[PDB]
Amino acid sequence: QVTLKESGPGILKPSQTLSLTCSLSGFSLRTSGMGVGWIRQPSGKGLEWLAHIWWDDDKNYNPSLKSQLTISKDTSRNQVFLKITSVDTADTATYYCVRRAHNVVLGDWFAYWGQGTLVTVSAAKTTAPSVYPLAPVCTTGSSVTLGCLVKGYFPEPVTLTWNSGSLSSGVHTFPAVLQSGLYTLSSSVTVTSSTWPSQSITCNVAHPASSTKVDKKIEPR
Amino acid sequence: DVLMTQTPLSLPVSLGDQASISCRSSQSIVHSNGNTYLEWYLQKPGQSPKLLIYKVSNRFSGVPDRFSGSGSGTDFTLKISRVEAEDLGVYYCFQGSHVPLTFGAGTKLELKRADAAPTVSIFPPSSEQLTSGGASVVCFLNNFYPKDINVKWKIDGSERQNGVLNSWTDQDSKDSTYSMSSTLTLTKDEYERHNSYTCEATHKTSTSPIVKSFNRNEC
Repeated sequence: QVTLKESGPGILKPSQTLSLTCSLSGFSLRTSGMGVGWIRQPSGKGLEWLAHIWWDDDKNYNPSLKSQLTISKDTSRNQVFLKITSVDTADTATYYCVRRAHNVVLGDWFAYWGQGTLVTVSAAKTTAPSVYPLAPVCTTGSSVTLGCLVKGYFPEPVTLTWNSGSLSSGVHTFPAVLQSGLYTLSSSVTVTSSTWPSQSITCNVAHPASSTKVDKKIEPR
Repeated sequence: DVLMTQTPLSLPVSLGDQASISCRSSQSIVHSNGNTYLEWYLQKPGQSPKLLIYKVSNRFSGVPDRFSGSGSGTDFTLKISRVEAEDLGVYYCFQGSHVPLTFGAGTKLELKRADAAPTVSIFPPSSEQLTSGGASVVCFLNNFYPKDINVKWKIDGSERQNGVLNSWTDQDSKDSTYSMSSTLTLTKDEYERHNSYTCEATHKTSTSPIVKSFNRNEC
């Protein structure tokens, strides 16, 4: 089989120099008409082409970022590299190593994509979240919605459950967003109005990287 | 740059229907060597994109014949004869002719369902957050369809546009609705200075907005 495998640092700070590696197997950087490129994707955003390199050391670059971009290869190890200098939060993305050949026979098309390596550019230190309960406002209806707010954490992820996971339906846990610097996430749980405040409810928020585990009981006002 | 405009950016289908996706380029994507390097990619959630079609209409090995690509010059179309459940995801067109190589923004192949109005819930700052010196007001807008929604925050009857963070869920796989969280984050000082807090949502399912409010002082 032909496999491409991307390795990166996971996390670097702005201004720093990103170094990606693509380790190739099941074909060589050595045939005439052979190439490997880099395409990237921020989360919930599109694909951007970055650079491409050929068997004959010819290189193509995205003009937007030519001053920050250097692409190279090592035909012996079958590897290709990408270096991106003076990175910033905008360069937060998944980076894919893709194969593309100049010739029809070998592959004039991105047929083979690796799984991608996530690269997070952040100045942030490890930071524990604050876990706020969200009680309904001061009734008269069938459903009541409770919420939980997890604010100011780094890195990802937090996990969130309601009553240790024992309450699993009517839940909505939203993707993390950036404020700073730092992540915020929120979750809502909708239960039948007879349930709460009679039967208690608690969001259970873990943030592994700070060793944080917070159980926050939704108290009625 | 060659701009790659996909139409639509959201394609609601029912399984079994015919789906067509338009890609139009701002320049001819014919290379000097005679070939038109127009490609189509499908990205399923949490996977890497896959090649479906190369040079306008060539299906890549193992892509089934329900997919076809057509067109010429600047105007291109991907067509799905009968849409399967496995075909949902984001479809990109791509021109490999001119530097920089460019993708379209992507077209999300999503499920049709009946319209569903949002359940709006608004939540004041916790005491816990306030003892810290910040103040976040939260609005959940859950289980609505279609995805198009306009949410504004109002403080004492007037619109607020700075400090608002938004997060959307993908289409639910069990009921096909969408959901959204909106957080107005203020300083506690600011929160104690104002009284009336409103989150309002205008959704096609009603002529008038869904309004959810609270007054700080009554909490």
